[PDB]
Amino acid sequence: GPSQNAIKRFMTLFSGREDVFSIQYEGGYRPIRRPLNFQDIKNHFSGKKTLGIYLLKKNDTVKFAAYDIDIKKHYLNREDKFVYEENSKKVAKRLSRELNLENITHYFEFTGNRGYHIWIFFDIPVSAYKIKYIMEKILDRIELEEGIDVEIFPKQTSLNGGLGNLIKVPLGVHKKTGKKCLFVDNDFNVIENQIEFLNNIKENKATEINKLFREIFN
DNA sequence: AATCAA
Ligand SMILES: Nc1nc2c(ncn2[C@@H]2O[C@H](COP(=O)(O)OP(=O)(O)OP(=O)(O)O)[C@@H](O)[C@H]2O)c(=O)[nH]1
Ligand SMILES: Nc1ncnc2c1ncn2[C@H]1C[C@H](O)[C@@H](COP(=O)(O)NP(=O)(O)OP(=O)(O)O)O1
Ligand SMILES: Nc1ncnc2c1ncn2[C@H]1C[C@H](O)[C@@H](COP(=O)(O)NP(=O)(O)OP(=O)(O)O)O1
Ligand SMILES: [Co+2]
Ligand SMILES: [Co+2]
Ligand SMILES: [Co+2]
Repeated sequence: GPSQNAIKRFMTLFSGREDVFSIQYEGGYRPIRRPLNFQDIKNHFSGKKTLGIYLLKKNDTVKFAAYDIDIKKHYLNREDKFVYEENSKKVAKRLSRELNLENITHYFEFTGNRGYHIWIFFDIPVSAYKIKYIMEKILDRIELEEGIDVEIFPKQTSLNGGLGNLIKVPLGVHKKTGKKCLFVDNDFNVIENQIEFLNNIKENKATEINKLFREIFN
C-alpha cells in the first residue's frame, strides 16, 4: 500500500551518511553510529523517535539539500510574532521563485516550530560544494526581512574526518513543540495526504545541476 | 543519558 511504499521512498530520498544518523532528544541531537533501517523510519512516522540525517556521504557528495528559514528570537516584543511568520513566508517565496527560474524542483516543509525547510532532491549524488555554491548564489539574489535567518544545508563542503551537519527530516514530531513536521503547498497550506505527496516527490537530474554549477560562473 | 558543528 502507499504507506509502505512511502517508507522505501523516504529511505531513497533522505539518503545521507551511509552508516551514521541522528535522533532528536529534548535538549539536543545524538549520533547513532549504524545504517538507518525500516524500523527507524516507522519510529519516525509514528512519533516514537525523530530522525535527523547527515547530508554528506563519505565521498563528500549529497543526494539532497535544503534551505532552512528561521524566525529568530521573537521572545516578547508585542506578540507581533505574526509579522515575523509573515516574513518567513515572504523569504521562502523569494527563494522558491529563483529555484524555479533555475528549473530546480523543490518542496516546502513546515518544521514543527519556527519556520520552513525548502528541500531539493537529486537522482544521483552531487558534490556538496557544487550545490552549496548554487544555493548561496541564489540566496544572494533575494531580499531578506527583519527577524529572519536563512541557513544552507550542506553546511560544509567536506567531512575532514568528521560527520558534517544533519537536518531533521519531515513526517515526524518536533520534540520542542509536539507538532508534526509536514509538507505544505506553494502557499504554505498543509498537504492533506502527506503519504501520497511523498510518493510523488520528483528528483532533479544530477547531470543538469552539474551543468548549472559551471554555467553559474564559467 | 546524550554529540558535533560552524
Ligand atoms: N551542529 C549544531 N548546530 C547547531 C547547534 N545549535 C544551533 N545550531 C544551528 O545553528 C543555527 C544558529 O545557531 P544559534 O543562532 O545559536 O541558534 P538559534 O536557536 O537559531 O538562535 P536564536 O533564535 O537567535 O536564539 C541554528 O538555527 C541551528 O541550525 C548545535 O548545538 N549544533
Ligand atoms: N544541537 C544540535 N546538534 C546537531 N544538529 C543540530 C543541533 N540543533 C540543530 N541541529 C541541526 C538539526 C536541525 O534540523 C538543523 C536546523 O536547526 P534548527 O533551525 O534550529 N531546527 P529545525 O530547523 O529543524 O526546526 P525549527 O527551526 O523550526 O525549530 O540543525
Ligand atoms: N490587496 C490584495 N489583493 C489580493 N490578494 C491580497 C491582497 N492583500 C493580501 N492579499 C493576499 C490574499 C492572497 O491569498 C494572497 C496571495 O499572495 P501570494 O500567495 O503570496 N502570491 P500568489 O497568489 O501569486 O502565489 P504564487 O506565486 O505561488 O502563484 O495575498
Ligand atoms: Co536554523
Ligand atoms: Co530551522
Ligand atoms: Co498563491
